Amino acid sequence: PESADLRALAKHLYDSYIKSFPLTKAKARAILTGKTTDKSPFVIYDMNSLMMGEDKIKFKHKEVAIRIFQGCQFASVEAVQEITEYAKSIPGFVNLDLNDQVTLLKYGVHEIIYTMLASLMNKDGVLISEGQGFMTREFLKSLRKPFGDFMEPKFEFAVKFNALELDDSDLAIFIAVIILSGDRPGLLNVKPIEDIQDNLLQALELQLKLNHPESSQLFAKLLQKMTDLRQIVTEHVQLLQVIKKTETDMSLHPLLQEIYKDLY
Amino acid sequence: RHKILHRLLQE
Ligand SMILES: Cc1ccc(NC(=O)c2ccc(CN3CCN(C)CC3)cc2)cc1Nc1nccc(-c2cccnc2)n1
Repeated sequence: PESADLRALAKHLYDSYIKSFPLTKAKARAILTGKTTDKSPFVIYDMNSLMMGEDKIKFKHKEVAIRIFQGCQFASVEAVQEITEYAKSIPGFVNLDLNDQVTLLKYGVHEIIYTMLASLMNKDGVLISEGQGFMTREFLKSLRKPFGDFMEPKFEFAVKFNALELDDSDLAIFIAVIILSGDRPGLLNVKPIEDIQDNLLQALELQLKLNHPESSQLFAKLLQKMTDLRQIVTEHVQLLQVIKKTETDMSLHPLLQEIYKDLY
Repeated sequence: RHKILHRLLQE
């Protein structure tokens, strides 16, 4: 039936997800429990460990808070490219209006970054540089303001979100559902977007049944978190309004500028 | 406006 077309969708999306993103939640969780036979991540808990850790972290090439925040930017910019490549794999996404493609990504990417960033997070800290590093939550709190407050809400959201014990195959459709948001400010031709999202939501529903109990209630939980996201995305962009003025010295990445342009 | 986004999409 059409219940077969939905498993095809979920499996096509999952394959795009594996290929588009370097590190799956599967591996990320393995690393975070030491359970992996792979080498341990260099643990960063203070400036000393950061300065010793420059070795095992994808380099950049002057203040530690600003240097750490500068690390997030390059990671975010790589994520936007991985997310943009994945969106292109969502059946009918590239057939949409190229202005609507830009709009869906503009608003979608930070919500998906935070969804996927939870995969790398526990209460104690965050896997960075594709699992080669582990930056502690306490250390990130210890940064001078406004940089101290930069990643706490992401930690807060991740501990709630990780509750739902979703898998990669759940996350592939979920993030596809987040991109295909009909209600994004500035969208020209909504109904084609809203059509696709209905398809993805059916596939998400089916996927969640075949993998979890209290499915409608999980599926329900998972669609309210989808607004917990827009919250922390709004909160995040205000903190960057703060940082753009209060820290005139440090510059923002041109791609991160294209996105935050007229955002909330 | 949105030059790099356009580039990455049409890429
Ligand atoms: C401090 C921090 C917080 C978060 C992140 N990472 C991200 O923001 C991020 C978000 C989403 C993804 C997407 N990813 C794909 C899918 N997998 C399952 C989940 C997530 C990847 C990274 C990096 C960092 N820090 C970081 N990362 C790399 C390098 C450096 C760094 C630090 C100091 C000097 N030079 C470099 N610092």
